[PDB]
Amino acid sequence: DEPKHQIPGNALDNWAFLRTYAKPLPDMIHYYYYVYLFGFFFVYKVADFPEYSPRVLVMAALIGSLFYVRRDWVHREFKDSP
Amino acid sequence: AFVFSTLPKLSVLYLISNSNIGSECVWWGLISLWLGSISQYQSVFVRSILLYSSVAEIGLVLLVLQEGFSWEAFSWVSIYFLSLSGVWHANSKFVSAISVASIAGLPPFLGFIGKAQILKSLVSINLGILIFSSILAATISFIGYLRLIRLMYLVSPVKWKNNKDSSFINWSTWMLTVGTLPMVYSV
Amino acid sequence: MSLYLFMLFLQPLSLSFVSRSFSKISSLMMSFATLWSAVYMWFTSNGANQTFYQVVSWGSDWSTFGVCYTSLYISLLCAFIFPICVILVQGYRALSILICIQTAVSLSIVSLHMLAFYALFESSLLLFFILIGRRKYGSLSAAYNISIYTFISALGFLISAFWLNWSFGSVCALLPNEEANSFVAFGIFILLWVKAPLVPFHLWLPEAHVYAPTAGSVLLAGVLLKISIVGLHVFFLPICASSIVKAFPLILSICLGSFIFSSFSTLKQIDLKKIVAYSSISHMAIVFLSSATNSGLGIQGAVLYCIAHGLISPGLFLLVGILYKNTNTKLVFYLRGLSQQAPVWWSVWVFFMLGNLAFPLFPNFIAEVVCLSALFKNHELYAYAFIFFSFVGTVYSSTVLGRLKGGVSSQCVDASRLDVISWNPLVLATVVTGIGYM
Amino acid sequence: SSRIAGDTTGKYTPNIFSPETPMDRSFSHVPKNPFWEAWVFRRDNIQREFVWTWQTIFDLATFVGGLYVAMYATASFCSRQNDKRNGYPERNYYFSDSKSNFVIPDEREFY
Amino acid sequence: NYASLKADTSMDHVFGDSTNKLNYDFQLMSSKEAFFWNYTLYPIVGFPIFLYLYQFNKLENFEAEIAAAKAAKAASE
Amino acid sequence: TFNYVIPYGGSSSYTINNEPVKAEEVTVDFSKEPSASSLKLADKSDWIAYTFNNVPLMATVGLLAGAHEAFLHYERTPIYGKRTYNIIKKLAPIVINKTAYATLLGAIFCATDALYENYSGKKSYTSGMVAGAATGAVFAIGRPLPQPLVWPLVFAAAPVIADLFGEVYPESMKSARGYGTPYGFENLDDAVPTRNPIRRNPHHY
Amino acid sequence: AGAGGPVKLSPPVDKPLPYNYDFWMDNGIYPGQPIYDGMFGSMVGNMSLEYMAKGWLVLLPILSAPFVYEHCIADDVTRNPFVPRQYPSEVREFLALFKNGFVLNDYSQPDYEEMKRRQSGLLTPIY
Amino acid sequence: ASEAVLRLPHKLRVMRMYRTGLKEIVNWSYGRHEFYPRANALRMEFEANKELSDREQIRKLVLHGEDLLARFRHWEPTIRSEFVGGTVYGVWPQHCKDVKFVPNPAYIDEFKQGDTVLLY
Ligand SMILES: CCCCCCCCCCCCCCCCCC(=O)OC[C@H](COP(=O)([O-])OCC(O)COP(=O)([O-])OC[C@@H](COC(=O)CCCCCCCCCCCCCCCCC)OC(=O)CCCCCCCCCCCCCCCCC)OC(=O)CCCCCCCCCCCCCCCCC
Ligand SMILES: CCCCCCCCCCCCCCCCCC(=O)OC[C@H](COP(=O)([O-])OCC(O)COP(=O)([O-])OC[C@@H](COC(=O)CCCCCCCCCCCCCCCCC)OC(=O)CCCCCCCCCCCCCCCCC)OC(=O)CCCCCCCCCCCCCCCCC
Ligand SMILES: CCCCCCCCCCCCCCCCCC(=O)OC[C@H](COP(=O)([O-])OCC(O)COP(=O)([O-])OC[C@@H](COC(=O)CCCCCCCCCCCCCCCCC)OC(=O)CCCCCCCCCCCCCCCCC)OC(=O)CCCCCCCCCCCCCCCCC
Ligand SMILES: CCCCCCCCCCCCCCCCCC(=O)O[C@@H](COC(=O)CCCCCCCCCCCCCCC)COP(=O)(O)OCC[N+](C)(C)C
Ligand SMILES: CCCCCCCCCCCCCCCCCCCC(=O)O[C@H](COC(=O)CCCCCCCCCCCCCC)COP(=O)(O)OCCN
Ligand SMILES: CCCCCCCCCCCCCCCCCCCC(=O)O[C@H](COC(=O)CCCCCCCCCCCCCC)COP(=O)(O)OCCN
Ligand SMILES: CCCCCCCCCCCCCCCCCCCC(=O)O[C@H](COC(=O)CCCCCCCCCCCCCC)COP(=O)(O)OCCN
Repeated sequence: DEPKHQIPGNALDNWAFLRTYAKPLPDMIHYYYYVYLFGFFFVYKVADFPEYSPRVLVMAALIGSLFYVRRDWVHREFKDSP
Repeated sequence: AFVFSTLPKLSVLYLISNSNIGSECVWWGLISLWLGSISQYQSVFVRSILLYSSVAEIGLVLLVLQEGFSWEAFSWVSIYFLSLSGVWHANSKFVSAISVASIAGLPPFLGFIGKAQILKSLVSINLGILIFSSILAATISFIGYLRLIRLMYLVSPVKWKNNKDSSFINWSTWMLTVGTLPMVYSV
Repeated sequence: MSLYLFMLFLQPLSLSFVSRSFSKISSLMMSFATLWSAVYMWFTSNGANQTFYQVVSWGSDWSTFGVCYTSLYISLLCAFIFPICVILVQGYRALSILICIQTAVSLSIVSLHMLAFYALFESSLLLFFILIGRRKYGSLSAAYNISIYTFISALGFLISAFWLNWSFGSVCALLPNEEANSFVAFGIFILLWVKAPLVPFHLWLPEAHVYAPTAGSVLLAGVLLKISIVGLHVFFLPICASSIVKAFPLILSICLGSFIFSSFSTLKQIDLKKIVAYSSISHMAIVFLSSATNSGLGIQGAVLYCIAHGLISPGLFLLVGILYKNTNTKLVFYLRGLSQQAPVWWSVWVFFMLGNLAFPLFPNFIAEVVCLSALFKNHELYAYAFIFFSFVGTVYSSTVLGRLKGGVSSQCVDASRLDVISWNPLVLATVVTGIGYM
Repeated sequence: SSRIAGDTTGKYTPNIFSPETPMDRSFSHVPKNPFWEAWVFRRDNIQREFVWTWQTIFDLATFVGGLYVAMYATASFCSRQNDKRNGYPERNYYFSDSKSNFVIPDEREFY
Repeated sequence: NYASLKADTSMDHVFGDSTNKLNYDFQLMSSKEAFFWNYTLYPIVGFPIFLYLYQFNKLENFEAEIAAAKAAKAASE
Repeated sequence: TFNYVIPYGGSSSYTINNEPVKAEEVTVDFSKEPSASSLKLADKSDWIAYTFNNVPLMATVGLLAGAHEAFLHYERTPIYGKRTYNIIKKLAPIVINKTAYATLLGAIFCATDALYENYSGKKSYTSGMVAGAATGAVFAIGRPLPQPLVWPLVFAAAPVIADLFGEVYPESMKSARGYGTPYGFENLDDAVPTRNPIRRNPHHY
Repeated sequence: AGAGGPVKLSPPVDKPLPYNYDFWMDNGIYPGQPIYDGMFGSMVGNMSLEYMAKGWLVLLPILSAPFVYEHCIADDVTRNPFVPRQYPSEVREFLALFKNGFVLNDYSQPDYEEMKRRQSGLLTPIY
Repeated sequence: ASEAVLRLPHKLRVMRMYRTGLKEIVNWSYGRHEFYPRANALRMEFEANKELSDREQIRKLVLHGEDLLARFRHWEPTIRSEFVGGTVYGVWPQHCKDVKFVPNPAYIDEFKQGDTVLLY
């Protein structure tokens, strides 16, 4: 026997939490189609955007990084309800 | 996957360089560099690590090619081809390790020369944001390549199929090791 | 110079052609031949050539190699300490990795091109990942730490080298160039900041040393930390002196903070290897500060102290390895009665620990005196700060010795004939340097 | 129950099948302790019990930042004194806002 | 394998029992107390720093007063 | 120096100056100057005007993030099953709230930056640090303990990173050429160009 | 008998160890001790730090009373009934140079003020 | 008074108080000659209150005597040298047998001694 790290939580509760990821999985093509379409239009529009200060650009990148939600996060928490 | 992730690129780079198809926007290469590096670090599957490495690098290469550095992109594509050949056509652990190291950019291998050409081009344009992003993203990518090295020699016993069809694979590994000193003039 | 470089290239080459059963004997003979070639290089180095004793080029700026005061001392130290590492390691795989690491390190010291320097020092990156992360006795965490820290620092150094090669047109040390840019200075500095452990970038070192084999730990502490001083003297001070003078209050703050925090952290350590590792981190601060003063007294003092550390730290790591082989423990709490049970191991341990505390008959004393004199030349307070806080090293060393010295033990754990043979060169070298043949 | 493994004459063989335990290097290993081993594990893996609390922030800032601030202030004072002592013009340090460009003294010049 | 956790009671009659235990809780000084003692002891340790600061301030103040008086004497005259 | 007797590096005379010599006989510039739009947006004189010019960026980023999250929710919902609830009513708050929060944070950052620069009267790093700190304070209003310290730091650091590598870096390293003779050292005998190299034409996309 | 005396062995650890167990020094003999005696556990003589401080508070004034008078209340003229040792001019001038000398307190001398300012010299080197 | 003393029954507590007081008489004395009168005085002090039956008064006496014996603890207890707390305790402790000595250590697999790098 050897010293081991203590695992927070009960075994069945952790397994139940892990089981909330086992949900119908959409195909990634649906997301990709929209991202490709809007991305092409976005690239066309970007050429006409006004020149922004580097500081403003960096701040916008920070805000976007903070506000980005990982696909797994929505997947785990999605509920088909009002 | 190997032949269509390398060969097609040369034609596009030639078209861009010769037909003056460059933009002032650096967002797309910066995005590719960061997305690719972070996605390479978070990817469980080894095919995804290799696929996202090409995204990151081709983003950086795109940034370098817009500024007129055609020679460096044509030398990079050739080194990248030789580096990717041995990792993709995996048969021997050693060949795959030398390939991963070359893609990573370790100095004893030809991959170092290829990465060096791009990094050297970046310092000439003198864009600070690109250089900072490049350093951090390269570190993140390096973690993924270390993961690949760990998987082969430090995780579990590895048994692979005996596909003894190393047409140009031995030559590519030799060209990666040996080629650094002849091509040192470029960088 | 040419003989030394040729022997260096032959040592990795020899392994490819050996019988796989004669590997250890051949490797030892090659290491001794490399030491003798280094002695020949010293013989063929005339003091009359004040700037560079010898410069050789093999067709390109990258293949420009040369020896100076710093380079000569570090190269002789590497050649002196490698045989010990060789005998301590068993197995063709281990020998191959160690010989490749040594060849890369020894070629880096004599390199005079920044890009070639980078190519040679960072070649030994995967080999350390594999060595520190070995199957049973290694830790993946330590390997990842050392590898990532090295990659990030060396990449910054590489970016600075690329800018210098673009702007000046050459990156060879022999061509006089000066730069006032702060971004480029920072790029070159960050490598030195990480390689020579300085707070807060010192975390990689202790993990690597603890989970490295004794040959690896001996090589790391003995010479790998010194590679920073070669980069400073050869690739930083000539070009970026203005930035070191501009940032001197910050440099001093970071170096003194490293010395203090490392000393305090050494007090909470229960593992012998971690104690030796944190002692090294504390000792590196004086060397870094002394060189940054850009004075004759400082550069000489820093190199001398580096040699003293490169003679005292391998000894402690060797004794710790011998003890661990005898007992399979590094916990100070389990090790007791070592005075009575190992009078011969204990004598050498006490001698080396006295050396680590910079006592007068040891090289550390002379080196410290010179470094403190250089600091006093800068400011009296600078010297006083370092001198006062040296007591913390005494507290931890005394506590360790006291815990090990006495108690009840039922195991006779003393060194064998092989273990005494391995430390005898280090003991003799320590004594000789201590008496003033620095 | 024990036998001498080592042979000085060089005719050393490992009797792996010997009923009697060889007196090899493993004979002198020290017996570990279940509680000491767990203490060692807890000491090394002390990052698990780290918690960000106001007391922790206070202690860190007061000792680490406080020492760093004191050290910077002392170094700045010593630099100012040396500049006054040497007779050099106020040097352009990194964070100092000085309308002077002086950094490295000219060796040829007499100050 | 592991060492025995059973104690030896051979000398318990001669040298006393081990029943009595330490009362220490094995915890360190309070954060408030530590701040006071660090900011008290460290200045004592750095006595040369304060001596240098004191003398330097006195010198600079004297020099400035000298310059001021010089200016005054050089204006009227 | 590569010796242990004298200090390394060198010293340059402050009295002696070297008259500037042109890099080439004729200088052709392929780098276009800043546009009038860039200068207009960069003008921080009137804080309200500055804020309203620069918020479109924050609004766009918030809209992209909200569209992303809304799409993720929409994709999972099943078309085949009829849903009692209205999907748009569920999804519209996501996008609106994300856009509003992003715009509010960017407005705070731009306003504080302009107000500090006006009050101080100087363009400085501190203005970015105080704008970032205020934005991070607003971000961490109700968050647990570590976040109040971490967000003001990360947000304050971001304008520092932007200033160092977007403004100071290029101006610092403007002189370096790479062709002909090294900027500082023109005495050395290196090939002298009649014209500067033009590696690319001025961009137009 | 100096050698071979019986000793009691410290019992083997049998419970989870405290995090700061490194503060205890145990060599295997029964009476283990703190790293610094008096840091914790029994205090010698049952005297706390507060008791020692109160003692020092009672003692300090009585001890300092002789020194404070001569050093502060007394003056050079009134400290002693005689002047410092008289020396020939050549000897005296050299002796006056020493800051830690005893000839600097000669009030009778016409160089008293300079000598007194010399005695109260510089705190730290000016250069 | 310590916890171990407090748990003790009344009779054992008074016996302990007498014992400790006698030891402290010894510690504070300058010679054996002083001990005898002081020990007789201590005996008389305990004998005087031995017949008290009022529990409250007995508790007061015990508590006061314990406070006196706590304050008057000597800095230097007079302990025999060979016992715990003594100068010669542990000077040269008797070695136990069954010591594990490895004979001819360097000659056990002499050529292959060293550390190996195992890989997958
Ligand atoms: C209606 C359709 C719905 C779509 C809506 C719009 C459709 C698209 C239209 C136009 C699209 C073009 C532009 C959109 C963004 C470009 C990306 C893209 O399109 O790739 C395809 C992408 C999917 O590609 P994929 O390969 O399948 O997915 C790969 C991932 O692994 C995906 O796997 P994952 O999601 O599970 O993993 C995510 C992972 C992926 O990683 C990334 O997202 C990498 C991106 C990092 C930065 C990107 C470059 C930034 C440069 C921007 C350039 C402009 C500014 C110029 C200067 C800035 C200098 C940096 O990141 C994370 O783990 C989450 C953290 C988020 C960023 C991490 C960085 C944190 C730093 C903050 C520090 C604070 C922490 C301190 C405290 C920490 C305590 C220790 O599609 C999208 O995501 C589009 C959604 C649009 C939302 C973007 C939000 C803001 C957009 C602009 C802000 C710029 C930052 C980018 C943030 C996130 C972008 C992904
Ligand atoms: C024997 C003499 C060879 C010496 C010189 C060669 C030139 C004479 C060619 C003579 C043939 C020898 C082949 C050697 C070179 C191949 C070039 C070539 O052939 O065309 C060039 C030549 C004229 O083009 P050019 O000299 O390049 O100059 C044009 C402008 O200057 C514009 O072109 P540019 O691009 O060169 O412009 C200058 C360029 C500056 O460009 C350069 O500096 C080039 C640097 C040279 C690098 C060499 C490596 C390239 C890899 C290709 C390997 C050769 C494969 C051979 C293929 C053809 C086989 C004959 O500046 C730039 O910035 C552009 C970027 C250039 C790319 C960047 C260079 C990096 C390359 C990748 C290196 C990375 C390292 C990877 C691994 C390295 C490990 C050590 O064309 C010809 O003379 C006629 C072509 C005829 C070929 C086949 C026809 C004969 C048979 C007819 C019927 C066939 C069917 C029957 C089959 C019969 C057998 C069964
Ligand atoms: C002319 C008259 C004749 C006189 C002679 C003159 C000729 C001159 C040279 C001729 C000598 C023969 C060359 C040897 C070729 C094969 C060597 C080899 O396979 O290594 C392992 C091999 C041991 O074989 P093994 O024990 O039987 O088992 C290997 C099994 O095949 C697989 O075992 P595994 O799956 O268990 O793998 C475990 C692996 C653990 O996994 C790893 O660690 C993977 C790490 C990736 C690579 C390591 C990155 C760092 C390497 C740094 C380079 C070392 C030198 C440092 C100096 C700095 C240079 C900038 O550990 C190792 O394999 C050994 C660790 C250290 C060796 C790494 C060094 C080899 C680098 C590349 C080898 C060349 C292959 C070319 C292929 C040609 C056609 C296919 O050979 C050795 O004895 C040690 C390496 C000797 C290195 C000398 C090779 C030169 C490379 C230096 C680059 C400089 C440019 C080249 C110019 C050279 C002079 C012109
Ligand atoms: C200056 C040079 C440096 C720059 C680099 C670029 C220039 C290239 C210079 C040298 C190129 C050498 C390329 C090396 C290829 C290695 C040879 C090869 O691949 O042979 C294959 C060939 O396989 C085939 O498919 C053969 C089909 C065609 C055979 C060759 C075609 C020849 C056509 C004519 C080529 C002449 C060029 C025409 C005019 C230039 C055999 O391998 P396998 O049998 O499939 O498996 C090997 C198994 N094992 C090793 C494990 C034992
Ligand atoms: C906060 C304490 C500072 C921490 C550092 C402590 C000690 C480091 C000293 C290293 C010695 C040489 C390095 C030169 C400068 C580095 C840091 C000096 C302090 C500093 O940041 O000064 C800044 C200027 O430096 C710059 O503009 C460059 C800053 C470094 C860039 C950061 C990352 C660069 C990596 C680039 C990789 C290679 C690029 C090569 C092209 C701004 O000071 P100021 O003069 O504006 O005063 C205005 C204040 N009122
Ligand atoms: C969140 C992170 C941080 C939060 C918590 C930070 C709290 C720390 C604040 C106080 C820390 C110590 C105080 C040092 C700075 C005090 C104020 C700085 C301003 C300053 O430079 O004044 C100088 C302070 O004296 C000096 O030159 C230094 C005197 C103190 C140094 C000695 C005290 C301890 C000694 C221990 C060793 C450390 C130094 C070893 C070398 C004297 O003014 P000036 O005449 O220079 O004029 C220069 C124009 N302002
Ligand atoms: C990689 C750099 C990122 C910074 C890392 C710092 C640690 C992160 C913690 C977050 C804290 C936010 C960032 C603060 C860093 C700035 C340093 C503060 C010094 C300061 O306040 O002076 C300013 C100038 O410094 C400056 O703004 C220029 C100093 C450049 C920053 C330090 C450069 C080297 C740091 C790298 C150390 C290790 C790298 C690993 C991260 C004011 O100047 P002013 O002109 O406004 O004067 C005032 C007239 N109103």
